[PDB]
Amino acid sequence: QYSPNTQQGRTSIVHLFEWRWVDIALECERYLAPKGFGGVQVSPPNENVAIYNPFRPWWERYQPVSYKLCTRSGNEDEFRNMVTRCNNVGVRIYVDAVINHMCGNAVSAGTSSTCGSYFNPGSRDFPAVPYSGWDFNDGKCKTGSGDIENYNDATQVRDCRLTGLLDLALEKDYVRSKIAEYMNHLIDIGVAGFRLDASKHMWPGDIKAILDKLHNLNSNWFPAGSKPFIYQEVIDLGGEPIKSSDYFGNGRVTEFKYGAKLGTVIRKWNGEKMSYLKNWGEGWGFVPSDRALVFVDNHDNQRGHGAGGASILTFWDARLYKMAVGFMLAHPYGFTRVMSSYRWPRQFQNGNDVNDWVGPPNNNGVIKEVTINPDTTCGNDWVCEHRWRQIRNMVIFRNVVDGQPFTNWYDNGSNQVAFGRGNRGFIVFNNDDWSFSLTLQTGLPAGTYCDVISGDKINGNCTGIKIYVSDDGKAHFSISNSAEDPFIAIHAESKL
Ligand SMILES: CO[C@H]1[C@H](O)[C@@H](O)[C@@H](O[C@H]2[C@H](O)[C@@H](O)[C@@H](O[C@H]3[C@H](O)[C@@H](O)/C(=N/O)N[C@@H]3CO)O[C@@H]2CO)O[C@@H]1CO
Ligand SMILES: *[C@@H]1O[C@H](CO)[C@@H](O)[C@H](O)[C@H]1NC(C)=O
Ligand SMILES: [Ca+2]
Ligand SMILES: [Cl-]
Repeated sequence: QYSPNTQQGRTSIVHLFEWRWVDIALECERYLAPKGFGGVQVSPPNENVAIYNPFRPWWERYQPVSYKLCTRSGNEDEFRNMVTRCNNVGVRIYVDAVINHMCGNAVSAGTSSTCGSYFNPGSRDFPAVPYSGWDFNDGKCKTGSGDIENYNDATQVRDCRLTGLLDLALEKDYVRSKIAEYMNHLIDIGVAGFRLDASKHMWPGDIKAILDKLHNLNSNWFPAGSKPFIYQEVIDLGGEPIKSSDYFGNGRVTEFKYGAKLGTVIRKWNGEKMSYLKNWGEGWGFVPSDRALVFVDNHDNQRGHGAGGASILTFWDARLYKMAVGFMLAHPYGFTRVMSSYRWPRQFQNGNDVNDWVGPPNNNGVIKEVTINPDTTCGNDWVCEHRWRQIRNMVIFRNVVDGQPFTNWYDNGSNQVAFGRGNRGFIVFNNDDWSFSLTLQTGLPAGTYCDVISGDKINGNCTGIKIYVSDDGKAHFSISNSAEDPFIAIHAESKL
């Protein structure tokens, strides 16, 4: 479960949210491979309901119709082409597996699906799988509505419909088998692992039973006996009976407390300050590092659709976002996932975004290609956070310091902190409303290092800030609170 199966040295995966297969494949070859990214989490590759009201919202992909690899991102041939091209370049693919449910019970019957498959939610008929009434929890769920109504009852959270979504009877070997058939088809294609959507809504034992039916990774790309990477999405902010710890026997779990807390800290809410990050990790009530999948924001909470609150930092908060991501990437806790999104017309009304449903950039419903600008940014409204110099260099920073311990922590008792990773890297943050100018112990060998936040090491020179480490590991750092990026990061590979 617990190993990403990334190519030794690569320590992060990027969520290319709503990206088409052809675009990801190209991205693997032209960027992800050279820039050292470990892998890519793709949007659900299985056929979903085509929702026209509202117009093709991103969430329509979380409403399965069948397991055919046929979506707005592409067909099976295009999917396999992507997985092959990415794998050949040492970049892995992780599937967002929507296996807890099919579509909303209120969806009209017909062929309004991404591959034209017929389906009848009212009669529990999904002939493309095939699933029937006997494959759903309608008779198992004990709530008066048939939907999840109270999260204090761990049973209904698993047996009832999540927001009306037809709940599959995962206890049945047949259902478990159909899911494994889908997942094994993906594995044999070359996928390295999966994001198990809505795992909180599935019994740990049912997930286990499904996992027991999965093959090992494709032996053409991975060593024999490689088990697929499994990260279960379990939204657990505490306060509820269901604990993500119940799922440790299956693989890793998403640690949503990570981004929720990091956001409150960086935004300085409730008296929170960066100096408190000294004991970041399990010390904050987080799951064990080796069982955590961390991220600042995800596809849900970046638009207020999951959990984390208004504290979640997103690309909209570029400056603070870059700092949060940088902290995350520098800190040894958990396996890191970088978000990559698309811009949408956020329109807040009475405290909520009325356009939180808006799907990816499109022309009449057809997702737009990802275009690359000369400055390496993306066009067509794709944000491409993973391409931002500050984020991309921190992804590399993580690879360079991999395995090194958390050391040489410094803090001013307020919001100016710093720490290193063994003798391979050092990072400094200034989130106070005043300047930071001080000599700190870096733990790095003497020399001149390029700050990878403000610049890059190119042709034996630094394009941005330069840091001079003395013979007794010390270096002077100066960061104004008005600096473009109020943080500096240096490592073994940015040394001149
Ligand atoms: C009547 O309820 C409707 C809702 O109003 C409508 O917004 C939508 O619900 C949307 C919901 O708002 C979205 O955040 C998203 O919700 C999914 C999240 O993206 C995903 O990360 C998740 N993790 O547990 N669980 C959800 C199911 O996979 O996908 C569902 C299904 O598309 O479909 C429901 C059923 O038709
Ligand atoms: C670094 O840049 C300077 C000019 O600013 C140049 O003299 C020097 O040769 C460059 N170093 C390398 C290794 O190219
Ligand atoms: Ca369920
Ligand atoms: Cl997630």
